[PDB]
Amino acid sequence: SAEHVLTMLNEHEVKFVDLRFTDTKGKEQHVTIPAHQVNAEFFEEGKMFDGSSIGGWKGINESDMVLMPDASTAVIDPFFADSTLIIRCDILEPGTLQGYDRDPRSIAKRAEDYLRATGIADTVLFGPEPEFFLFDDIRFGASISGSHVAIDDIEGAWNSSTKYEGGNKGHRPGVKGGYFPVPPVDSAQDIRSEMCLVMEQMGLVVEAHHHEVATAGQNEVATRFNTMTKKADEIQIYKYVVHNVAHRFGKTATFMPKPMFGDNGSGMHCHMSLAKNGTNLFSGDKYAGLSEQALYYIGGVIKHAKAINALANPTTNSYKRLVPGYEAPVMLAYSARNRSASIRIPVVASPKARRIEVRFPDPAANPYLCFAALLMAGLDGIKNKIHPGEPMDKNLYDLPPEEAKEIPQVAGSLEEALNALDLDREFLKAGGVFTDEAIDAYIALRREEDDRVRMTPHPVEFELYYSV
Amino acid sequence: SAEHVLTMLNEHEVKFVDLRFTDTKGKEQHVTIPAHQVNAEFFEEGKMFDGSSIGGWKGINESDMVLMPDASTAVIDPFFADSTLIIRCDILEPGTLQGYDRDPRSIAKRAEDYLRATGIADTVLFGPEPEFFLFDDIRFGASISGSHVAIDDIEGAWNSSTKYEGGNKGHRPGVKGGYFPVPPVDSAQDIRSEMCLVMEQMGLVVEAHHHEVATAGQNEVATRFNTMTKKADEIQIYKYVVHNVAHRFGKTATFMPKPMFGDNGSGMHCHMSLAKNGTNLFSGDKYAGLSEQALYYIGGVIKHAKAINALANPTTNSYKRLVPGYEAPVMLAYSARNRSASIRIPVVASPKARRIEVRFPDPAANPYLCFAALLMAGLDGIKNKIHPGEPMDKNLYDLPPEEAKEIPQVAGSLEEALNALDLDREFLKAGGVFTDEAIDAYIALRREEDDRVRMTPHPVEFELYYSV
Amino acid sequence: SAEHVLTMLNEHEVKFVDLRFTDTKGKEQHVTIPAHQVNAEFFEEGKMFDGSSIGGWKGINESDMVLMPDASTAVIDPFFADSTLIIRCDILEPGTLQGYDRDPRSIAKRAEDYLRATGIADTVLFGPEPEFFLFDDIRFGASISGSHVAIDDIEGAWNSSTKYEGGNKGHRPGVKGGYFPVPPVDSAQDIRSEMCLVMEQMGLVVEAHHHEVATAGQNEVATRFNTMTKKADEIQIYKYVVHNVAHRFGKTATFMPKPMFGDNGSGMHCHMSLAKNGTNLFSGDKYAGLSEQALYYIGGVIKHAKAINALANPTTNSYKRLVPGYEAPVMLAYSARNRSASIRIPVVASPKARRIEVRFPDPAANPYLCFAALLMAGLDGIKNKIHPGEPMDKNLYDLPPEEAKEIPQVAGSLEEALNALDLDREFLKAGGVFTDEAIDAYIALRREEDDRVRMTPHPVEFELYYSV
Ligand SMILES: [Mn+2]
Ligand SMILES: [Mn+2]
Ligand SMILES: [Mn+2]
Ligand SMILES: [Mn+2]
Ligand SMILES: [Mn+2]
Ligand SMILES: [Mn+2]
Repeated sequence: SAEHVLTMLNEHEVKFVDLRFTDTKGKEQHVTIPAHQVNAEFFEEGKMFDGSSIGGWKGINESDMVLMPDASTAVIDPFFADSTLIIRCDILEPGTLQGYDRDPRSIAKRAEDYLRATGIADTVLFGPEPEFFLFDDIRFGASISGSHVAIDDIEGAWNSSTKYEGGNKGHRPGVKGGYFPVPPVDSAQDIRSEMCLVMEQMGLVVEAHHHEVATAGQNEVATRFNTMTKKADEIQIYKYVVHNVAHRFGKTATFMPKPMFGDNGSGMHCHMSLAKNGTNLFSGDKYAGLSEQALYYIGGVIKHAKAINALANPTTNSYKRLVPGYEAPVMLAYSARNRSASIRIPVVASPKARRIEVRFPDPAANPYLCFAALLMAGLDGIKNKIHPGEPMDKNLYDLPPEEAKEIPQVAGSLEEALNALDLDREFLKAGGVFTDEAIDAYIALRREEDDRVRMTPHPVEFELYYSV
Repeated sequence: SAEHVLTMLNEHEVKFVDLRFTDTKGKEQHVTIPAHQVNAEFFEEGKMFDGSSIGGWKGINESDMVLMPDASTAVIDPFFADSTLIIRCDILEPGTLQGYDRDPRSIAKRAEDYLRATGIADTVLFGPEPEFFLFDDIRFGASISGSHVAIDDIEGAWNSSTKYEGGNKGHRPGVKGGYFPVPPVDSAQDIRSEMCLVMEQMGLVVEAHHHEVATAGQNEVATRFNTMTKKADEIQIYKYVVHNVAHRFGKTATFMPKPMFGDNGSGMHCHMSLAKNGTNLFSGDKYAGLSEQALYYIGGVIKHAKAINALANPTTNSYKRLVPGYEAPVMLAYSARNRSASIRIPVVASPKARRIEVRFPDPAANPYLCFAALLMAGLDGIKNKIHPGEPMDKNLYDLPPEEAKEIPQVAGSLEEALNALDLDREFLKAGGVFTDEAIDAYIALRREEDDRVRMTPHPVEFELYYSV
Repeated sequence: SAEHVLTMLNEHEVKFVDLRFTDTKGKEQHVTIPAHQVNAEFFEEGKMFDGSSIGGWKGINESDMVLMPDASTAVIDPFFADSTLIIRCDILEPGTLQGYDRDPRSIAKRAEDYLRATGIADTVLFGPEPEFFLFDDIRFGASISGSHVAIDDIEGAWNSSTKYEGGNKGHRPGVKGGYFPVPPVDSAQDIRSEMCLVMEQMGLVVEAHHHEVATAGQNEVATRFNTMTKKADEIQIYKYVVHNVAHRFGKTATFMPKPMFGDNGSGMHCHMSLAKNGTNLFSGDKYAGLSEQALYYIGGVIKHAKAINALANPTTNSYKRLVPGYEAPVMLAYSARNRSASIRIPVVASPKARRIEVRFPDPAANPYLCFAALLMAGLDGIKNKIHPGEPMDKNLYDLPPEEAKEIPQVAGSLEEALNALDLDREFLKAGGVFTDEAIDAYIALRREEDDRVRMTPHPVEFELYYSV
């Protein structure tokens, strides 16, 4: 409670309260309040600001539900003490609820709590596995006359030839080969190790950290599962902390899905399962443990896969990863292997923890929308029948056409994905977790970027198309 | 009191007494006195210097009413201790009052206290919201042969492509998109956070701080309302502190209204309302809460809007912001939304705090003249009837002409504004708060600049006009 | 004739036909035709292209009246022979006349020939005196982050200190002091001398050339008077030739009115008078020779001075010259001296050549519109009475106000000028020489620039307004 927060305020001295607070149709935002100003009223009626990022015609002020005054903590990082204390959207206003043209954290719950009003179960766990890139210099720009971008970080093969002064020292990981190889070679740990400490400090639980697979600083930190609304918001920290230590160390950290080509572009796998009492109705018999229930879920996703990836796969870049691999998970099936397969029902053991890993989502989504939409579907499957059918176990590769061609795809390609969502509306819209707007506005946004991207001619195009 | 100041002097040791003291037809000034020299006499008869900035023919020495020996405090910043202790203009001389060709702080009060002698009420509150820019390097010059200016600060999009050495690190806010996004991206807080601490240290009350919306370091710090004379003079500190920490941090801070084009040029919104006993006669029923009274005010402004913006909208730059937007508040109406609308009657709640936000004024005015003139009018409306009519609620945009054309404008453009004031004299002149001179001198000044500006040919003109 | 042109074609071999042809609401344009393609049909039905520069909604092709197939000549400059052969606008189309949203050369004549249908006289002579600047390097640009421009040319004082290698050699003209001083000091002649040769080669008649008064390459070449339509179009060459030799020599030539500040920005004085048979009804008795007739003219201008300078004084820069001088001709009176006075009735001798010099117009106008509008007015004065009153002979300077203040001004300042024209319509509109459109479109254009100019903040503004 506040009574509490209240102490904490003195527990630590603190002044100011901020970093991470609102968070856009896109991601993260803050405002800073002098230490005083906090006080119940504050806790009970909020504070309010207005529009900007989704909003039309004048003055729609929005209450800032100083909230989840639980989701409150001392941010390491800022200078002088201060309780980073999220806010539950802007609630609305006098009605007091869905922030204008969103309230991502809201939608979260509508979803969440809505779930609860079905009975399909009682609690939904989400355990996302977001990877990120840690490089040294990131320069880029674009303009009438040209366009470009360059990435560098001691590591990333490329750099060997590179001259230094303390000079080369040459231990580094070559293209898809950043594979937990011990140090000299490992840009470093201390950055990860460190990120954990703070991650936990901030309040998440770390499960292991390590180097992913990419020539130039692909790093992954894992974090114990939660409840959509919580976990989603944990991603929000998970991120803030990375960005920051990373930067505090000397690097830039980036959750882009495909910074470079011919390497590995981080992706956010999401593991999930709902439970009733202390029973995860995702379990049972029938295929890899699991159960009827689950299957409708496996159903749900697969059904609106496209609309979802419009939600959990934005900015164009998203899809430069979601390029047909074999490695790359673009198939809409489930397996326990035979990847390529976008739904993995990991082995299990204790039914106690039987789940679903839908990997395709990329570190770029508001865990809020994404999770929501994941769930939202999952259960409309769980809901009206809907049935997986069989798992893959027969990797992609089949007389390419040979209906392997026929085979359902992960909606590779924004515009496309954007579309789906325009049509799928429904299963989202259901419960209230998702207004037409919300949906609209959302689309409407991603739309612009999609444009800026295609109107701007690409370096490669010259490569191939120039001298014609 | 002095008796007091007197202690404080020993309370702290201190030597010297200065920083911020007089303040021009334009803004801020000081002189330093060895610690001794202070002593009653001093408190009672002042100290005096002379002319320079407004003054004609020899020797008009002016008493320096060592005053508001309340408005006294230890300046952090200067080296060795010293009580920055304003001065109430130069009083005059033997008459002892309106400093030659001004006494901005005086005018303030004439106004203020004059207000009091009407009965329209007892106390006028002003709560300005001044925004400012925080950049790294500011180079410019002009001369027969050429002219120019360049601005830079890690942030401001432009800089991505830019090479560094610790190198890029690329998190920064792109054009109208400095929107409280959390750190990596936020040049930084510590500068704001910090500014608050000192702001309060200096004696103001902070209400929240944050990043405004502009590619390259638009920062805003908010401060609790006051009494014209006090608040006005608080702006005087609000400024000194910004300028200084900002500089002490490594940046230049600038209250110019439109440093760059296609971004956001800070503006000083001013919220106001007068009260009688502990009753703000600005309240009631009839439109958005409010009351008859208020309306005449809404009247007053609107009436002499032009003359006012001549006062609260100088240096040419002022108007490069006051360019017809839709966003930009150049309409002379009131709304509670439908911005574009230069008078916003914010929602309210407790009639306890019902007000008027007239946004158009820019961080560039002597809060003194500005506030004064704001008020001065406000009540001549409040005074002889004068009536708003209806609010907007129908944003600008109407068959441009379609009398939307007809519609009253915020006097966009200095010369113009200058003019108004030449004619409006009156409502200012009334009470004594404003001599012909004052007015004259004032005009007369802004005049020159306006000239230097138009005689000097502009980079763009070459753009477009050169090859003809 | 064509029959002719026809020879000329063989007289010289030539292939191609082009340089200078159409010419915008602004100034000059061409298209190149293979030598063949010319042939009567061509001469009789033209060639046609379409829109771009003034044009709305699709496809309005415009005939190109291969015309004034008189106004035809071998362009020195282009590579391979070619008959630069103007075109009489695009005529229209099937109607065949006023080019879409103009036909500047057309308007010219409507005017001209319209004149003829009044009887006020038979022929109007125009003898403009356009000055231009000849510099070495011209760099400038503007953009979110900054703006600027730099000018240089051995000459322009500034350069003395400048180091060279063949090194300094120091003879050059210091600020308002480029005054026919003999060579070492005179950037050079050969550029002028040369320009003459070609000017005549192109077909104009040179009367004398020399250095005007400005530190850095102000050059003037004079050319014998003509008929609006002819002379106007002569300016069109006068220009092309300058631009070109100038460039061919090693310099950039610029007809901007005020490239630099505190120097002299070229201006196009225009001398005029109409005649009946071989009698210039501008003569007589009554003031400085002259005659009733003239006076109504002197009237006409003075009457719509503002609207005219909107026509013969564009791009903003225009007015940085038309800044109140005493030297500077912004007064609306006539004198034979007492300059400051925008209308000079030069001494005379032979009534044979008695005229009117209205100096204010600047090298920047389509001689077409300008001349037209000059005339167009001139005679609406000549027309319905309208009367000068007395000449100045009492330079500006009179208790500034002392109604010297009262005194009619040269409409200094675009927006303003723009306006006038919006209202003055009439006297233009009269005859058909000027459609509402034409007028509209015109305005509408200058409008944009005027904007780009004021929205973009100015180097100086930082000078003065920054540290506030
Ligand atoms: Mn991984
Ligand atoms: Mn995984
Ligand atoms: Mn603001
Ligand atoms: Mn405001
Ligand atoms: Mn001359
Ligand atoms: Mn002349």
